[PDB]
Amino acid sequence: TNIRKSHPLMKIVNNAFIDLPAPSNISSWWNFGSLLGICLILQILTGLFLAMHY
Amino acid sequence: TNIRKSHPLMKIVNNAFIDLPAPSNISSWWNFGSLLGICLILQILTGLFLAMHY
Amino acid sequence: MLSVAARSGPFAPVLSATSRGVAGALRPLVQAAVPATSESPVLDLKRSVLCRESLRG
Amino acid sequence: WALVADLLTLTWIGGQPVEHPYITIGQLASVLYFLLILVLMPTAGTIENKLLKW
Amino acid sequence: SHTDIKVPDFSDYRRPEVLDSTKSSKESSEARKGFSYLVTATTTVGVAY
Amino acid sequence: TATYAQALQSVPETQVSQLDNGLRVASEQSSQPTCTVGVWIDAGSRYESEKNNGAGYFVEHLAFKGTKNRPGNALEKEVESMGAHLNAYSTREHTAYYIKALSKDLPKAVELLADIVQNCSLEDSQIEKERDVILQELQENDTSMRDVVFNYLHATAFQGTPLAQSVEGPSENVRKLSRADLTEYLSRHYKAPRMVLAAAGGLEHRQLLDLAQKHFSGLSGTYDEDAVPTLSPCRFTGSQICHREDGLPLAHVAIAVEGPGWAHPDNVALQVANAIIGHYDCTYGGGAHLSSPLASIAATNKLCQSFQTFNICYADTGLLGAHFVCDHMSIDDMMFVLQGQWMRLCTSATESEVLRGKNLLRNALVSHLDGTTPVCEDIGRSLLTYGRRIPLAEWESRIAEVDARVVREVCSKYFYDQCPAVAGFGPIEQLPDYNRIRSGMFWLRF
Amino acid sequence: MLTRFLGPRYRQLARNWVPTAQLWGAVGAVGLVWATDWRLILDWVPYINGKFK
Amino acid sequence: VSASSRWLEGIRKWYYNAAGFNKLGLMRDDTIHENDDVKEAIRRLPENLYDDRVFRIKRALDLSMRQQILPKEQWTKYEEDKSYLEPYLKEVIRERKEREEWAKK
Amino acid sequence: VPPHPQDLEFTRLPNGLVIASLENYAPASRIGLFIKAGSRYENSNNLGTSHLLRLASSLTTKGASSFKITRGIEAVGGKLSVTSTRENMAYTVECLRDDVDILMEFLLNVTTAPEFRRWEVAALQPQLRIDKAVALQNPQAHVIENLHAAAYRNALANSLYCPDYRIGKVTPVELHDYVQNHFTSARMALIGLGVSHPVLKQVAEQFLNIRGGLGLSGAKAKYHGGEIREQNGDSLVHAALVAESAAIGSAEANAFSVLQHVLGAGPHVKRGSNATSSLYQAVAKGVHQPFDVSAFNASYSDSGLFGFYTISQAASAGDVIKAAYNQVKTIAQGNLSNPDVQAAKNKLKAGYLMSVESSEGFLDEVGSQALAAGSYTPPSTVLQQIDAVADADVINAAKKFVSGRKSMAASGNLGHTPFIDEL
Amino acid sequence: KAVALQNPQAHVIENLHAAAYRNALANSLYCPDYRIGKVTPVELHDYVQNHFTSARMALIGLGVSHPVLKQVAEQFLNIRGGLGLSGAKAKYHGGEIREQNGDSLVHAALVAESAAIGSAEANAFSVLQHVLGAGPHVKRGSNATS
Ligand SMILES: CCCCCCCCCc1cc(O)c2ccccc2[n+]1[O-]
Ligand SMILES: CCCCCCCCCc1cc(O)c2ccccc2[n+]1[O-]
Repeated sequence: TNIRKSHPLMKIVNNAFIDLPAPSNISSWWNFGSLLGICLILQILTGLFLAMHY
Repeated sequence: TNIRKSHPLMKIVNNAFIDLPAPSNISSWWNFGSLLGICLILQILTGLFLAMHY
Repeated sequence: MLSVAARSGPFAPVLSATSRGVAGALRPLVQAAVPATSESPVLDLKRSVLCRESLRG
Repeated sequence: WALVADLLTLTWIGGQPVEHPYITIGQLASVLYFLLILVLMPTAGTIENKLLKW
Repeated sequence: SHTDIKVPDFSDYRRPEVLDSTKSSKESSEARKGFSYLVTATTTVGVAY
Repeated sequence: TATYAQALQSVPETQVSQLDNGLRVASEQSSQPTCTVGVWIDAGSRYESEKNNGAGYFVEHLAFKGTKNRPGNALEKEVESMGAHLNAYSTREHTAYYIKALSKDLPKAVELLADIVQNCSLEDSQIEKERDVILQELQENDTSMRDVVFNYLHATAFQGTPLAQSVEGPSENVRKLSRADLTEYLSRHYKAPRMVLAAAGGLEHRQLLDLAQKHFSGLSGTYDEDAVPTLSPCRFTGSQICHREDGLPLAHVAIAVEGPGWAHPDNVALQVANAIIGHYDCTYGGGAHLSSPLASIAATNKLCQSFQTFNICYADTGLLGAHFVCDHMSIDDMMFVLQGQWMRLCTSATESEVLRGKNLLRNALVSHLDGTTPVCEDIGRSLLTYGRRIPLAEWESRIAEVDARVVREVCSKYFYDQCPAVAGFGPIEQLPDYNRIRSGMFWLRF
Repeated sequence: MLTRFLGPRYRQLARNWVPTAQLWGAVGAVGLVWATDWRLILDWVPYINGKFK
Repeated sequence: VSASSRWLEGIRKWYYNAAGFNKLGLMRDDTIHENDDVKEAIRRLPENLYDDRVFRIKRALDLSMRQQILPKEQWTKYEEDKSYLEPYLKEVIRERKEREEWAKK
Repeated sequence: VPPHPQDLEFTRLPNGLVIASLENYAPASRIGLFIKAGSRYENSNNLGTSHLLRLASSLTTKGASSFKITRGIEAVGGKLSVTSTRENMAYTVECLRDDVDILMEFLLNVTTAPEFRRWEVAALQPQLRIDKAVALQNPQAHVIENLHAAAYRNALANSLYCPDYRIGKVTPVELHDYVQNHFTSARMALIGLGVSHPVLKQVAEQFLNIRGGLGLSGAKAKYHGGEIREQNGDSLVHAALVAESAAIGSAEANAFSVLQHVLGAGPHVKRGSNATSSLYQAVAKGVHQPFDVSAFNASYSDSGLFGFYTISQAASAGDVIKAAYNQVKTIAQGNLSNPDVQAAKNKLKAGYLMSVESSEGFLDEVGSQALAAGSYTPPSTVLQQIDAVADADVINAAKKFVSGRKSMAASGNLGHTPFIDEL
Repeated sequence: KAVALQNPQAHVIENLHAAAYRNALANSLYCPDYRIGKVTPVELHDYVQNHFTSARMALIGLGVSHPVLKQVAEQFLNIRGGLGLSGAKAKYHGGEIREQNGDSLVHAALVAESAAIGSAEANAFSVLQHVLGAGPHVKRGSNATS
C-alpha cells in the first residue's frame, strides 16, 4: 500500500517521529530531549564553521 | 529464548553479519565490499593520529 | 409456477462480479425480529446486506 | 574489457604530456569510453538476446 | 440504547461563528480556515526571514 | 432495435393530482396485475423535539395495531386475507405506510391506507404492550455495528441539531412517552399538504383520485392555520466519535463531510464520483481486477472486509462519504487509501473513469425503478422532496452533462480541505487521530 | 519503452496537473530570487529597490 | 531452409555453446533475469517443472561455487534444451500489456 | 396510458435448447443462460465442483481474460452474476440496451469458453471458505442443508456449498469435466429480457450448439428419511421437520403449494400476530413467547419436501414442534375450512403475480420454467391452475405429510428438541 | 482432541455412540468444538461436587497397605453431597451417522444394543466377539480362526 510505511529509510523515520505512540500526557520537561539534539547539531554546525578558520 | 536474536543492538549485528543469508556462490570479487570498509576505518584511524600533530 | 426456489423455501446461492454473494430461501426468521431479542453480527468475519447498485440523484 | 583497457589507456595518457601522439590517442580513448558504455554494450547485449532467441 | 448517546455540549470551546445550531457552518468555514491558515502563513514568512 | 435513449421516453409520464385538501395523489400506470399504494408523510424525527423523540417510531409500531373502525387485529386479517402486504418505514425525514396488493384490490387497499393514516386507535393496552417491544428493538439494534456507527455519525455530524437525533429516540422517551404525546404528534404532523398518496401498477390515474377523494377527504380542509412550523437548518459540525471496544472483532469506521440537500443539482455529480470509488465486500468476484482503485487495493492487500461509499440527503444538508469495516490493524491503510482517492478525484479525475461512474449511475438508476413498489416509493418520496417527479430521461440528461471537470470541480467543492465528521466503533486503537484525518482532507502536492 | 504512458488518459492527467506544475515554478523562482537577492532580477520589482542605483 | 538457415542455426549453436551455461547443466530459461514478468511466470510453473528448475540452478550455484563444471557428457545439449518458461512468460506479459493498454483510455 | 405490452416469444431448437424472450421496452437488458448443472449432479467423487464453479465466473476464458471480463463489464456499468440451486445454475448478465452485444459476449465466453487455468483456480479455492462462511452465518442455511442431506441419499442431498474437506481440492479438470458434462444444449435455456427473438436465436444457433454431456434431469433422488442434529448453543433452536411431497409442475404440488399458505408462510404486515396463520396461532396458544414458525416447501424436478420450520428457545423447541405438528395433523383430519383454502389460494396467487412484478424476478421465472417444463406458462393459467386445487386436494396433501416417512434437521441446544421417534 | 481424532476410529466410535443413544452414553469423550473456550471454572467446580464424592469413588492401592488406604480414605475421602446413581439411564435409540471425507479407506461400524456389563448375557456377547473375531494373534496372519 502506502510509501512512508515501507520504504526502508522512510519507515525508520516514520516509526521514530511520525507514527510512534507517545503519552498524550508528557509535559515540557520532555523537550530537553530534542533540545539536546538541537544543541548537538548546532554545536556541530557552528563548530564546523569555526574550524575552517581556527 | 536466545540473546543474540532479540537484544535491540545485537539483532542488528546478527541480522547483518551472523545469520543473514548469502550466496554459497559469490567469489573474491565480493571482498572489496568489506575491504572498502576496512579502508574507511583505517583512513579514519591513521587519519585521526596524523591530525593530533598536523 | 416453477422456479423451485422462488417457489419459496429451498436454497438459492448467488455469486456476483459487482454485487455481493447471496443465500436466500424460505423458513422463518421473519416473524422473529418481532418476538424480539434476535441479535446478529455487525459485520463479524463477514460481508454486507441490502448490497449495492441502487441509487438516485 | 575494452572498457577496462580503455581506462588503463586513459590513465596512461592522463600521465603523459599534451603533445605528439598522446593528444589524439587520448581523444580516442575518450570517445571510445563513452561510445562503448553508451552504445557498444547495450547493442552488444541486444544481440546476445537475438542469438539466444530471447 | 446506543441512542441514549448524547454528544456533549461544546459551546464552551466553539468559535463564535459556530455557535448556532440554527445555521450553517458552511459560511464560517472559509473565514475560520482563512484565519488559522493566515496564522501559519505568516509564521513561515517569519521563519523565512 | 429500440435504443436506451429511446427507451427512456417510453416510460409513461407520472400523473400528479391535488385534492382540495393538500393531498397530492400520484400515479404511474403500467400493465401489471399488481401494484403498490401508500402514504408518504413529511414527518420524520428531525421534526421532533428532544423529548417528543421516538414518537413517530412509536406511532409506526402502533399504526397497524387497530383503528377506530377496524379494531384489535382485523386490519391484518383483511390485509392478509386478501394476500396483500402491509408495510411501513420511517426515517429522520420521512414516514411511509404502503400496501403491496393485487391490482383489482386498489379500492380496499386505499380504504385501508386511509383508515390507518387517519383513524388510528392508539389503545392504552397497545401503546403499553408496544413499549416493551420497542425497548427490545433497541437492544437488538445495539448489536448491528453498522447501525450503531451511522447513528453516531449522525449523532456527531449534527451535534446540536434535531437531525442529530435517532429515529427511535433514547430508551427514556420510549419508556416515558404517553398517548397524549402520540395523539399530539399525529395531529401536528399527519396533515394533508404534508402527505402524498402514491401508486404504481395496473390502475387508471382517475381511480386513484376517486379514492383519494373518497377516503382522504377530511384532513387540512378545515384545519392547518397557525401552529404549523417550518424546518430549521441544521448545523453540521465536523467532529469525531470513537467508541473503543476491543471486544468486537472488527472495526466500523464511517467518515463524512457535509453535503448539500435533496434538491441541489450537484448531487448527480457527487454520485458519479461516488460510483467511481464504489463499494466492496469480500464475496465480490474479481479482486485485483476491479476498476475502482480503492476496491482493488483493498481486495489485493486485504485492507477491509467491506466498504461502501454513500451520499445521505436531507432538507438542506446531508452526509457524504464512505464507511468501511476491517481488522484492527487495517484502519490506517484503509483510511489512507479512501482519503487519497477522494483527493485524486478532486485534483486529477481522468475523463474515462467519469464515464464509468455515469454508466454505473444509469444502470443503478434504471435497475432500481424496477417493480411497482420501488417506483411507488419513488413517486412519493420524489413529491415530498423534489416537488415534482423527475423523469428518467431528465436524470440521464443530468448525468450526461457531467464530465471529468464537472467531477473534479464538484468534488473539490465538497471534499477538498473540508473538516470531516468521523464516527468509529470497534477496535479503533489505530483509527487515525482527527488532525491526521483532517490533514488528509487535502494534499500538499496540489 | 515509455509508450505505456501514451494515451488519452495520460494526456488528461498531465493536463489537469498543468496549472499546479505552473504555480510550483512560480514559487520555485521567486524563492531563488529572494534568497540570493538577485541583482539582475529584483531591480525590476517596484519596491525592494534598497540598492538605490 | 538450406545453407542460409543452418548457418544462422549454427551461429546460434555456437553462441549457445559459447554462453557456457550448459557446462553447469543449466537451461536458457534458468539463466533468465528475474523481473516481475519473469517472477510470475516462475510462480505459474507446474510442480514438476518448478521442482526440476530448482535442482538445476542448485547444481549450478554449487558448481559456480567450487568453480568446477559438469563432465562434457552431461552438458546441456543445445536444442535438446527445452524452453520451458517461455509459454508462461509470454502469457504473463501478454496480460500486463492488456492492463497497460486499458490504462491509457 | 402505457403502450399495450408485447408477448414473450419461445422457441425449442431441435437440439433441445429453449429460447425465450420479451421486449419490454425497458431501458436496460437482462440475459440469462439457465443450465441444468445444479449441485445435484455432483457425486461422492467431486462434491463442490459446482460451487467453485459458481465462483469461477470471471476467471479467464478463450477470448476474454479475467481482467477484461471485469474491466469490460464494469466499464458499461453492467453486472455478471451466477446463481445456483440444487437443480440449476443461472448465469445472468445485465446492462442498458445499447450494451447487450458486449455482455452477451462475455456471457458466452464464461459459459462456453472457460479455461480454468491451474493458477487462477488455485487462487480461488480460499473463496469457497470465505463464501460458505458468509452464507452459513444464518442458521437456516445449515439446517436446510442438513435437512436435505438427511432426506435424501442421492442427489438432492448434495449441498450447495463445498464440503470442508474438499476446499482446496476441487481441480480444474473437475471444473472442465463439470462443464462438458452439464453445460450443453439440451440442458440449456437462454432467456432474453430487452432483447429480440431473432438475436437470441442467432446467438443460440451460432454459439450454444453444444452437445455431448449427459441427458436427463437426474440420477433420480432416492428419498430415504432420517434426521440430523447439531449441538450448538445458539439460545434459539432452529428445527425443520418434513416429508416427501410432490414433484414440481405436477398437480399435487399445487395442492401442497396451497397448503403452505393455509398452514402459513411469511408475514404480510410489519409486526403482526399473523392472524391468518394456522401454525402461528396454534403455537402461541400453547407457547408463551419468542418463536417463529412457517410451513416449509421445496419442490424439485423429481421430488420435494414439505413441512414446517420452527425457531424457538432451547426448551420450548419440543412444545413448538409438537404444537406445529398437530396443526398439520389436524388438517389431515379434515378440519379444513373453505373460505380458509380460499384465503390461501388468494395469498398464493397474489404472491406469485407479485413474484414477477420485477424483471430480475420474471427472468428467473421464465428461465426455470424453460428447464422444468420446456414451456412458458402465463400467469392467467398459473392462476387458473392454483384455482383447480380442491379443498380435498389440500387435505390429502396434509394427509400425505402426516403419514409419510419423515426428515428432521435441527441445530442449537438440542436438549429439549424432540427426536422424530418421539414426534 | 486434534491429536486423538487423528485416528478415524475415534470419530467413528464417537459418532457411533452419538448415534446409538440420545442420552448419556452418546456424549463424547472430547469437548464439542463449540464448547472449546467456553467451559467455565464454575462448571468444573460443579462437576466435581457433583460427581467426585464418596459413593461414586473407589480407591485402589498397589504396593500400599490396607490400613493406610483406609486411613487415607476415612481421613481424606469422606465427601458427599453430589448425585446418587450410575445414571440418567441411557435411552437406546438407533440411527446412523455418516461422514464424507475422502480417506480412501472407509471406516464403518454397524451395531445393536447388547447386554449391560456384569450380567451373564454380557459374557455371552463377550464370547461372541471372540467367535466372530477381535484382534490378530500372530504378526501378519490370515486370521484363520476368524
Ligand atoms: C528539529 C530537530 C528535532 C530534534 C530531535 C527530534 C525529536 C525526536 C526525539 C523525541 C523522542 C521521543 O521519544 C519523544 C517523545 C515525546 C515527545 C518528543 C519526543 N522527541 O522529540
Ligand atoms: C573486519 C571488518 C569487516 C568489514 C565489513 C564487515 C562485512 C560486512 C559487509 C558484507 C556485506 C555483504 O552483503 C556480504 C556478502 C557476502 C560476503 C561478505 C559480505 N560482507 O562482508
